[PDB]
Amino acid sequence: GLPTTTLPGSGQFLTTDDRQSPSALPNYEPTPRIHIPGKVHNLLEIIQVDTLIPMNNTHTKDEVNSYLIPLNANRQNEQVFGTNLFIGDGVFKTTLLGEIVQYYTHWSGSLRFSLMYTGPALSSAKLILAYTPPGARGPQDRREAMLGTHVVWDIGLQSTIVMTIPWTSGVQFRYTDPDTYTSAGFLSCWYQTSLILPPETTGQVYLLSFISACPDFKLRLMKDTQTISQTVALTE
Amino acid sequence: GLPTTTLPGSGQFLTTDDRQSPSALPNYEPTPRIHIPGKVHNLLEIIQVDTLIPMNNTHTKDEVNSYLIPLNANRQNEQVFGTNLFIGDGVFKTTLLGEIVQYYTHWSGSLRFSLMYTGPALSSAKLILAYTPPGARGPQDRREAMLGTHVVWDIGLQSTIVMTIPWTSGVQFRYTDPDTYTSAGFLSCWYQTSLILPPETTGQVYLLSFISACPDFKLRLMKDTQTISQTVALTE
Amino acid sequence: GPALSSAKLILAYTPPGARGPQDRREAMLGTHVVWDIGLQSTIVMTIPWTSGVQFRYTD
Amino acid sequence: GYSDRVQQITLGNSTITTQEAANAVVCYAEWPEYLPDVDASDVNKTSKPDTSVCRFYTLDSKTWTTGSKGWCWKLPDALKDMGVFGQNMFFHSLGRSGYTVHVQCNATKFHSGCLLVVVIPEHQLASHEGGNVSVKYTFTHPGERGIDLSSANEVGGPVKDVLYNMNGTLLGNLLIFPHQFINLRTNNTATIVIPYINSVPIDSMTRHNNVSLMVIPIAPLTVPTGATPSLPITVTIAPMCTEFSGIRSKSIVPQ
Amino acid sequence: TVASISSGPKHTQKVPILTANETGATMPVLPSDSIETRTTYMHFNGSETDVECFLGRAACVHVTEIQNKDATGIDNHREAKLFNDWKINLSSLVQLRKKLELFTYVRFDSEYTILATASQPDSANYSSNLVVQAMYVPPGAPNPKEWDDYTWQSASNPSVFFKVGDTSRFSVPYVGLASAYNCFYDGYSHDDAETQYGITVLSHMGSMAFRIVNEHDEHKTLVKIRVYHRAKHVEAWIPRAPRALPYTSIGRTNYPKNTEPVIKKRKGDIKSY
Amino acid sequence: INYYKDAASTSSAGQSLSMDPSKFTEPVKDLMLKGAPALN
Amino acid sequence: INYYKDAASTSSAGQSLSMDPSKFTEPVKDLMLKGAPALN
Ligand SMILES: Cc1cc(CCCCCOc2ccc(C3=NCCO3)cc2)on1
Repeated sequence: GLPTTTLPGSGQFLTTDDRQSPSALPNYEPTPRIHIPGKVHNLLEIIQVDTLIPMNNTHTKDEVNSYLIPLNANRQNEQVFGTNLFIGDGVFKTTLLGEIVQYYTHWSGSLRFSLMYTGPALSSAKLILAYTPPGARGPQDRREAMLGTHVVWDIGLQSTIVMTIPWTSGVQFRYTDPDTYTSAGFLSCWYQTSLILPPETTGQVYLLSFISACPDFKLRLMKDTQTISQTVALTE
Repeated sequence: GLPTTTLPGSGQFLTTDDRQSPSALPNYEPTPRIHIPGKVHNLLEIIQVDTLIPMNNTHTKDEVNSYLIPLNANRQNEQVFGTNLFIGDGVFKTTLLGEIVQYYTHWSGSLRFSLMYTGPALSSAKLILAYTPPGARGPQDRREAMLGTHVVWDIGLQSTIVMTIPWTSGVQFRYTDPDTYTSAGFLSCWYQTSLILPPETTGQVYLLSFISACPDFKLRLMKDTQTISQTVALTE
Repeated sequence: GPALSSAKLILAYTPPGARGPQDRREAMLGTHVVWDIGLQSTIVMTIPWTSGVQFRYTD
Repeated sequence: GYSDRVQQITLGNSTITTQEAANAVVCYAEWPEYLPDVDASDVNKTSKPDTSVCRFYTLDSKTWTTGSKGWCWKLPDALKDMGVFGQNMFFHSLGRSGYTVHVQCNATKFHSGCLLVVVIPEHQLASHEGGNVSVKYTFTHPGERGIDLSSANEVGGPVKDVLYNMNGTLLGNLLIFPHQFINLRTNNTATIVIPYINSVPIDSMTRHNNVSLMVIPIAPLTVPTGATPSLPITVTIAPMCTEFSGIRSKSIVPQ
Repeated sequence: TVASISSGPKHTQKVPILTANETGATMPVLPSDSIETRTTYMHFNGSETDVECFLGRAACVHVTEIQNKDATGIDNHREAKLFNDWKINLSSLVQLRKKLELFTYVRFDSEYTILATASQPDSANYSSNLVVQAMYVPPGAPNPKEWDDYTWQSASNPSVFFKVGDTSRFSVPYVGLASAYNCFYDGYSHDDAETQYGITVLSHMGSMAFRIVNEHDEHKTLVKIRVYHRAKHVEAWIPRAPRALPYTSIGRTNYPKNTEPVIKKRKGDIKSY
Repeated sequence: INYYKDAASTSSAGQSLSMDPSKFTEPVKDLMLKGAPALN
Repeated sequence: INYYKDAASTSSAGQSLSMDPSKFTEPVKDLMLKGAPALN
């Protein structure tokens, strides 16, 4: 008989501990694995695939239309859309990125925001996208917007433009749930010159917008998502 | 005194765990082993010996007669017997194979079904045995039956015919207790030409049928058999 | 057609033994090419020699 | 002078040419291949009809109009009646296949509109009834007709609400599945190569569909002035590396 | 590892930021393709986002309850919660469920922890330590009928006996029939016209059954069982869109009617911040 | 040290440290180079 | 590691991995070859 002493914590059950256990089914042989395409190893692998952002959130019931950012022909100087960058809330929240970020407490890294244009091929347009780093207000006019991170996008044969929100930060991690100290800025978009439709054409054209994370990205300290809850256990 | 921590599960008794225990009889010397023919090591060794199937289940009290499949002289085109292949139920259930399969939850592998003919030596017959893989109904006539796994059996000097139900399956294991998704097919038998008795002879002739497992076979995840129960403890 | 128009046609060869196809579904089950009208103005379909007998009559 | 743009796919006795492609997607970066022995379970030798089943079948055409919500086809169902592919299907106990899907929609440089073409492995649909109402067989086996998301709820059928992918997930995130867009201004076809994806090496072709192909208008169709307000969309699909096993009597399926 | 390299002004014919999303790719664009950057290192590995880590902590998967009371004159033990069972499944409680359904097929060993606590609602005396018996009853095994049937002998079926207030823990290998468990299944068990549709047909992993071994004392004792499940040795294939609407049933994808808009409406314009 | 005989009884697995998003982010048939035109 | 002195006190035995059904499936005196006639 070897002398032992038990410490504080004996008998506790910590849902996060990782130890060995007896197998209830001694000697059982599991089914062989066969090959299946698509294996995922890290959630970091999947948040780099871009998905659509319901940017046009202004509706009243969920609709395919809140994915469409409208553009008006012949407007000059004006603003196309605006949003803050609380990736865990608001427009971002239902996107795959938003949806995964919510399983973690802290995030750090660059984001990739792209816009794909869908107007007739014989039209043309020049837009400016601007990222405003924390510390200033959402820009109120392009002059204000153009003094921060921006890209003049020229609509052409190449249909999409990929803007990166480079990680601009004092503190090396931000909270995924919106927090002030930790806030990330604003994203706005304005006409640089203006949309022009060809003859025989009319109305609004739309941009689709996507979001995905750069390879830069870090997420840490897992927790429970506000995105799902329940009141009684389900049954069959 | 070495510091320890006890984990969740301490003090539990799991009937399936395998550990050391003090011997109550320290130093006792067991009787020497002598040699005995017949040692069994695996249940897989014994389910390869074939045993008779009470195929003729149509009686009302258990009788030697439900082991006998009758054959009629001069019938043409017609059907000799039919059964599904739920090896854990129905005809199969009391056979040694059926009886062991019931100690496990899953089975996979090929089955060997053979028929031994017992009619007078001066008679003759040609039968077709057909295996119908999952997905179609039990065949309704030989034409239907002959399009799946089948063997034309010619009754001769060699008294038995061994049909194999080759493992035909998407999923690599099936349930021993009958389940749909997991179902294995049907087995039917029809006259290929017809039984013919010699002169001075009359009546029905019978086939005996056996079942055993091919060396192919796998059984896993042990459990309790529905084949035995009790209401009070027995006594001497 | 005008350069600013567009079209997609299917050409189908039906080997001997069946009737002239009566609808595209029927037609598309034999030798066929989906032609996409583009910059490249012509499409070349080949009727590959499908035959039991190695020569046919011209009449 | 090769462009990403022009392409030719020849499979069997059938060929497709596109002069306005946008590359092609190969699901999960894997190309269809036959079933290796190391992965095999059923002991039966399989049948590989090759060129008689691995050719292009063009399903009947759809009509995109300003009110369209989107269409959904299931595989191998959509092909259950195409030539010898279909016969093989009803006649063997098990079968396995990959596909090349080519979705076609051409317009002019004055039209606008953008379709999402996506392949969803194991797309289990939801009942519009809620609770635990099931979706009857016939409803998930529309055949070449596919399911029309702008048709009405029916009884025993699935829900046809587009912002929810017919299953409780948002349209916006379908982009995690192999997919390609058809943006009239760019593109005129979409091509996706689908490798066989299952948790078993071979399965039944009638009780289980392993992918739904979905074409969904996202930026509404907008035709030039006084143009007819609609465009046809055509779907052509070719089984590739098909194998059938466990031949017999010929399945009888509901309805 | 560098998180960003140093990059300066650019005036090229080579534009990495113009792409064609119609192709289905997400081109790997970085901050340094469009602004001037400085070197910085990652200092991080992505350890805690590994799927083994993501699915590897215990989650509550089931809460049931049984009572110890005099069974004298009870015609239906099962019905008196003299013992109860559970039709094993991992989709009944929905926190762990959303996590698993981020994948289509999943393969793992399970580690179960079972906590059992007692409650004495009706003012009482001395509680004699109750011992719970959890026994696994796989498909095609004599289901138990009374709280003290021959079934409980469990001569071939793994069972664990632990005390109420304590915890039991053991681990079961991956028992799936196929190579992975289907998180989704767009099929039927056969081609009938009315057979159920979903996985429920696929995932009939049998039920688990609990009972108290103790005979009855003078008062009644409520024992409530909580089963926790931890995946170990995880393998996941084919990512899917996360669950947006609420769940209604074990094993079907169905969402409730007249559900509410899941995308938050702006308080303001598209232009709003 | 494993104290138990069966593999299911061992603790959690250890980090894939595999990580290859290209099956998801770039499943295109003809390779796309960043910087080269998307559609040629 | 055995902690105890007696052999009865050790854990379960380890798989025979013996397996030879012929004493049960083919106890015939003159050897039968599959493929050759049963009765000559
Ligand atoms: C998908 C999916 C995955 C799972 C979990 C399957 C777990 C296998 C069977 O689970 C058990 C549970 C309890 C016991 C047990 N044996 C003695 C006491 O409890 C054995 C196996 O369920 N659905």
